[PDB]
Amino acid sequence: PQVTLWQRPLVTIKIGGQLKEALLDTGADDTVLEEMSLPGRWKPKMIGGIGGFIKVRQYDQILIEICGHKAIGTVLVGPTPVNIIGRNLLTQIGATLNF
Amino acid sequence: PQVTLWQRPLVTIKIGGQLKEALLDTGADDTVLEEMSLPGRWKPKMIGGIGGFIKVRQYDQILIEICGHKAIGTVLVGPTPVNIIGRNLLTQIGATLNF
Ligand SMILES: O=C1N(Cc2ccc3ccccc3c2)[C@H](Cc2ccccc2)[C@H](O)[C@@H](O)[C@@H](Cc2ccccc2)N1Cc1ccc2ccccc2c1
Repeated sequence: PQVTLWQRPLVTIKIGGQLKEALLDTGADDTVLEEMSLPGRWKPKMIGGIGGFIKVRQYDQILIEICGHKAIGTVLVGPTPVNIIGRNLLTQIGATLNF
Repeated sequence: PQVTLWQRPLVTIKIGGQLKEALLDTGADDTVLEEMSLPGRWKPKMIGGIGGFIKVRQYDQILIEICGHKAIGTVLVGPTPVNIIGRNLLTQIGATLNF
């Protein structure tokens, strides 16, 4: 679809058997999810945003379905205020920005 | 232009007679520029990101030219690490997300 940006561009995802909604985010290099149970191992990472740094767990090869589109990739889980889909997964579902 | 997202979607903006590059950010509701001196009167506001919150000054009715398309709106200025064009202006320049 085409998303105009008068609304937050939110979409439904499934990950880990759970249903979430997440923001489509061109400024975010990677995907960050609020606190979740993910099957696997993880690495600690910190990322920085507007107000500072947060510590997240990196999990790799996680399957997500963003609308009816599957992508596999890295997901960071942490204390974000909002679930964010970033450019690592956006490229996989073929998203573009047009003006 | 159609921007694919294998690299950061950065564009050249002209604001207050200065030239700057800024990230096109669909996740961000508003536009936040790094400290820059920009003429007029303003209010303080606090915005929250990942990591937490920064105090910004906000100026309304600022002219921006974003990739050589004009718009006028609110610009927040404050200690952001990257200049962000958010939805408030993305909407005026007609941007859409497509997948
Ligand atoms: O903090 C934000 N980040 C950090 C971010 C997020 C995920 C990441 C994943 C991997 C690596 C880095 C990441 C960084 C990005 C902007 C940004 C990018 C790079 C450096 C600094 C900032 C994001 O693109 C932007 O939409 C929002 C996401 C968000 C939305 C809502 C609530 C929390 C976080 N803001 C706050 C942001 C940005 C601008 C705003 C303007 C007005 C009002 C609120 C604003 C909030």
